Amino acid sequence: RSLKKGPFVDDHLMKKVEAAAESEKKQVIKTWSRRSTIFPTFVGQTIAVYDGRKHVPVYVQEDMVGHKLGEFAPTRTYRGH
Amino acid sequence: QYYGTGRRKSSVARVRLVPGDGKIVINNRDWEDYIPFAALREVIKQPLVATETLGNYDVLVNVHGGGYTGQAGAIRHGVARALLQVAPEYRPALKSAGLLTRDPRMKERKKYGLKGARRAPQFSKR
Amino acid sequence: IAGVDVPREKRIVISLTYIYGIGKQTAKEVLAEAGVSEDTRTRDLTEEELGKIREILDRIKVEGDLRREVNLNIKRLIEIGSYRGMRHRRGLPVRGQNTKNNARTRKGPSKTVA
Amino acid sequence: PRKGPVAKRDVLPDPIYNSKLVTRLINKMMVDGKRGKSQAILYSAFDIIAQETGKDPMEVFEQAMKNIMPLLEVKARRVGGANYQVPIEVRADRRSTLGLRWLVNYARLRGEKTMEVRVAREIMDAANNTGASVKKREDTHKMADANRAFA
Amino acid sequence: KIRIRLKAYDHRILDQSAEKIVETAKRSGASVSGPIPLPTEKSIYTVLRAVHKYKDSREQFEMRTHKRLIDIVNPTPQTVDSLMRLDLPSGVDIEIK
Amino acid sequence: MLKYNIRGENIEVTEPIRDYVEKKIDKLERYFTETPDANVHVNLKVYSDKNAKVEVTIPLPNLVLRAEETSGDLYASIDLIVDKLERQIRKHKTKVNRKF
Amino acid sequence: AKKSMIAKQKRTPKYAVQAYTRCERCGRPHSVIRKFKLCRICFRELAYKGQIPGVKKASW
RNA sequence: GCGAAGAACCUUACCAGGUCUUGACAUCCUUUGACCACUCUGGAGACAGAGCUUUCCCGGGACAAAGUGACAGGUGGU
RNA sequence: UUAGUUGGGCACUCUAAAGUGACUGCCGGUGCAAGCCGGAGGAAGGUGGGGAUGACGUCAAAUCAUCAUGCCCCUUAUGACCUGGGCUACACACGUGCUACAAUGGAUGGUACAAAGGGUCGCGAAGCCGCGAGGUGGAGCCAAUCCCAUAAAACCAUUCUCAGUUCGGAUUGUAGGCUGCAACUCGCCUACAUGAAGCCGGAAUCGCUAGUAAUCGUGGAUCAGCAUGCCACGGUGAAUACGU
Ligand SMILES: [Mg+2]
Ligand SMILES: [Mg+2]
Ligand SMILES: [Mg+2]
Ligand SMILES: [Mg+2]
Ligand SMILES: [Mg+2]
Ligand SMILES: [Mg+2]
Ligand SMILES: [Mg+2]
Ligand SMILES: [Mg+2]
Ligand SMILES: [Mg+2]
Ligand SMILES: [Mg+2]
Ligand SMILES: [Mg+2]
Ligand SMILES: [Mg+2]
Ligand SMILES: [Mg+2]
Ligand SMILES: [Mg+2]
Ligand SMILES: [Mg+2]
Ligand SMILES: [Mg+2]
Ligand SMILES: [Mg+2]
Ligand SMILES: [Mg+2]
Ligand SMILES: [Mg+2]
Ligand SMILES: [Mg+2]
Ligand SMILES: [Mg+2]
Ligand SMILES: [Mg+2]
Ligand SMILES: [Mg+2]
Ligand SMILES: [Mg+2]
Ligand SMILES: [Mg+2]
Ligand SMILES: [Mg+2]
Ligand SMILES: [Mg+2]
Ligand SMILES: [Mg+2]
Ligand SMILES: [Mg+2]
Ligand SMILES: [Mg+2]
Ligand SMILES: [Mg+2]
Ligand SMILES: [Mg+2]
Ligand SMILES: [Mg+2]
Ligand SMILES: [Mg+2]
Ligand SMILES: [Mg+2]
Ligand SMILES: [Mg+2]
Ligand SMILES: [Mg+2]
Ligand SMILES: [Mg+2]
Ligand SMILES: [Mg+2]
Ligand SMILES: [Mg+2]
Ligand SMILES: [Mg+2]
Ligand SMILES: [Zn+2]
Repeated sequence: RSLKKGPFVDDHLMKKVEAAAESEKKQVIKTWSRRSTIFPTFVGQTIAVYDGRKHVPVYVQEDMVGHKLGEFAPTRTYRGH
Repeated sequence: QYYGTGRRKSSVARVRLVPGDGKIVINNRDWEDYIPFAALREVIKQPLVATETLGNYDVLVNVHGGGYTGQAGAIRHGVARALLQVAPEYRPALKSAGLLTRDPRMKERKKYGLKGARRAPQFSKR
Repeated sequence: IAGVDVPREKRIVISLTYIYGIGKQTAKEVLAEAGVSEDTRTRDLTEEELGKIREILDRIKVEGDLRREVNLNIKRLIEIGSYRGMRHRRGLPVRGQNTKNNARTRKGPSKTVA
Repeated sequence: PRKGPVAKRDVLPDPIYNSKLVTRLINKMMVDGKRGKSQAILYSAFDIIAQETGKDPMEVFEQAMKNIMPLLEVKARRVGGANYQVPIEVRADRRSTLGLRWLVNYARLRGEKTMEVRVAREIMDAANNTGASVKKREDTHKMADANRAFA
Repeated sequence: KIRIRLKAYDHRILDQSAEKIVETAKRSGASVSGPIPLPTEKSIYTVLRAVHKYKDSREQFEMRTHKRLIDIVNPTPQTVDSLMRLDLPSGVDIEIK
Repeated sequence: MLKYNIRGENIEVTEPIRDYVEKKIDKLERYFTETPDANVHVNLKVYSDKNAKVEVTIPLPNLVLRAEETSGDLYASIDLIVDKLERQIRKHKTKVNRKF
Repeated sequence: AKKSMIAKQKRTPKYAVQAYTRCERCGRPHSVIRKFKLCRICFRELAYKGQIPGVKKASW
């Protein structure tokens, strides 16, 4: 939602990140929701994101907030011609 | 107060001739305002020029359709036909000058497979 | 003269747009707000007029630090490790357009044939 | 083309100046069907010509055209050799065609300011055998007279 | 005080019933205004001719609709029920006011 | 320089096939002082009875070379197609020289 | 996978934006007119037989 | 600028992971006969676990299920 | 009357049914006939202009993927479902197009003239808000009634002064709008800023015979949203054809 109605995050991922609020922090969150935007609540956690064939890990840092998860999980493999 | 009807392209003009001075009025507007450009004015006068009847009638016209040039031709045809309407004697001069024939030229249909009415797409031989 | 040199024979509305951060519309705003007419040659400007112009211009972003601000934006989005950052590294169209043909004002002139 | 000669399209004489060649000149400076632009840039030219010179504009136009229309012209064809540039007499109609074509193909390139002037001082130059179009006619005449045997 | 609109895909079938209405109306003493031919509406459908290839070859079909209009200004109940119980051939559309 | 567009229907284009086509068609450059830049086009098909068909098209500056040939083997079809192409070359050259 | 596709298309999808249209005689998904709910082939072959009212060949 | 008169998901026929087996789709036999819906929990979703009904309609029909079988099913090939 | 608005009239345009009208018909010459050239009358003269119409057959031309079918093949999978990706990759090469390279122009303000189409799970006006894309609102409309929709070139004024620029717009940074459960790979649009190549394009090559070429806009099918593509409509509107 790129309007002023509000941000967008899938509830089946928001539930996981806010239930991972404990100090344990040893629950790497696996997800397929590439389209979910990154909230400030995500800070600290570590999320594996599906990029088509595997779950690649991303570490949600401070300046990564606001973007979409799928940005950090490339889906094409390019090396050179 | 004698009628006449002129058509050209997609434009229709209803002309009517009254005896009088010669002031020219188009669609409740003056002939110098509605058609401003100087040389787009001699087209209407030619039917009144091929015979020396320049200041013998005032025209009242109601025109619609087409662009500024096309309705000039329509109103030309209309005023000529009205001139024949007033006097059944002026036919030889105008028919001689070819000022009665309606223009049978109309914009042409488009055609499928062609970029216009006759333009064909580019083709290569190298 | 006003942060950087400007042409002399051109009108000030056309001369102020030689600064990295001023264009056709914000120059009009500066000239209208200050009071000078947009049809006065800059060589005909009084000292008080240019004096008034200078701080109005310096309040809003200036040609100097805008370079570093936009460059640090690019550096932030390229150090994060995003798709746009990878494009900025490799030098390819950042906005989502095709690259089989017509990516030339980025990739440069048509390189040597393979 | 292949069946037989085809009738031309008569040009209705222009208003104001009441001539034939003036309308055919207006039709040549036309671009993209813009009649008004050509009309204005020709009437401005024939007015400033009177302002500068003091003569009737049409007289200057005629006495400048009479120097540009060529007579002989080289045609590459058979008869007298396989494309040996046989010089031939241009027909009566072809004269004004070439004259206007050369008058306009060079008034586009004089290059000082708006063409509304570039066409005027080319008519003045043609009025006394100078410029570029007159040079074109002289060059064509020289080349035609070079092949005085292939006729 | 009633207005009748008749529309159909064929003018030949249409106008027979269009007139049938005006005679069946004015025979029972009705002041009726004759049919007024409204503009027809024609639409074009261009479809590729081949099955797989050849976009340059097509075929075009059309569907055109004709319309009429009838007015009665001073009716009587006999005209009303005569028009209402009169039945038209299928192929026309009648919209009695 | 010659640019080859090679298409293979009901077959896969294999590197030795490409090299053979390249060299055989490149032997066509000897008929000109200046080597052209035209796009050579080649099509290869194989039927069910082991018969192979090869089609070749070359748009020269003022000449169009077309040649199709079917035979029991693909390589033989290539060789015969080269012979056909050089035949068109000689025909055109003799005609244009005669029309001097 | 053809006969399953028609069955899926007639079902109700998860969200409205996933709905789409196919021809009704044949199951062709591309180039289907919503006036007739027919493709461009079941329209040509079947307007010739005079089975679509009103529609005839155009010559204007 | 051809099938495509319009690929974010669907389209989609391709790939990765998770799943099903008379089946997503039809005739056909046994019986319950309305299954269906809908609410919540778990999961990325397909799907599982519960709760509410099932007034089927008028022995026939519409549909369903349960196992049940002959069978379907292929945008696979020329 | 805010004005075709209101009462009033179908006179004129207009819509669309039935007819007339063009047939070498007449005249002059020619030929012997078919016919040819010239003229008359006419809105139109020599199949008036344009469509639809595509013979026997050639290329084993194209489509088993629109549909149908012979034979073969897979049948706990070559059948079926779900989420995420891909068809949008990028050292390069070829084809079709759009926009420019400026003064017949750029920018600002004033103002006039169309044809053909679409609209009830639809078109959506006035009014207010916002620089702008747009938001709020709900008038009229199953439409010759209401809406999309006060066409743009053109015309009249002012300014710029031949520069890689007050030409050109790519590329990029920031902030927003709409549709959609969802806009990162992968949508369209807007505002500020940035400001690239490009100064009429080698060999070669394409289109067009009159309302045509050129140029400027408008509508529709597909469609929640997305066209410089496709199919239609009009406005201004030329040059040349000696000849095979
Ligand atoms: Mg055609
Ligand atoms: Mg053609
Ligand atoms: Mg600059
Ligand atoms: Mg700007
Ligand atoms: Mg794109
Ligand atoms: Mg390209
Ligand atoms: Mg095409
Ligand atoms: Mg068609
Ligand atoms: Mg094939
Ligand atoms: Mg050999
Ligand atoms: Mg099937
Ligand atoms: Mg679905
Ligand atoms: Mg859709
Ligand atoms: Mg579809
Ligand atoms: Mg899928
Ligand atoms: Mg349950
Ligand atoms: Mg239950
Ligand atoms: Mg079977
Ligand atoms: Mg009215
Ligand atoms: Mg005779
Ligand atoms: Mg005659
Ligand atoms: Mg004809
Ligand atoms: Mg026939
Ligand atoms: Mg072939
Ligand atoms: Mg099959
Ligand atoms: Mg298994
Ligand atoms: Mg594609
Ligand atoms: Mg600009
Ligand atoms: Mg303006
Ligand atoms: Mg209309
Ligand atoms: Mg609409
Ligand atoms: Mg629409
Ligand atoms: Mg309402
Ligand atoms: Mg619109
Ligand atoms: Mg100047
Ligand atoms: Mg984006
Ligand atoms: Mg340069
Ligand atoms: Mg320059
Ligand atoms: Mg022709
Ligand atoms: Mg002709
Ligand atoms: Mg749309
Ligand atoms: Zn179909």
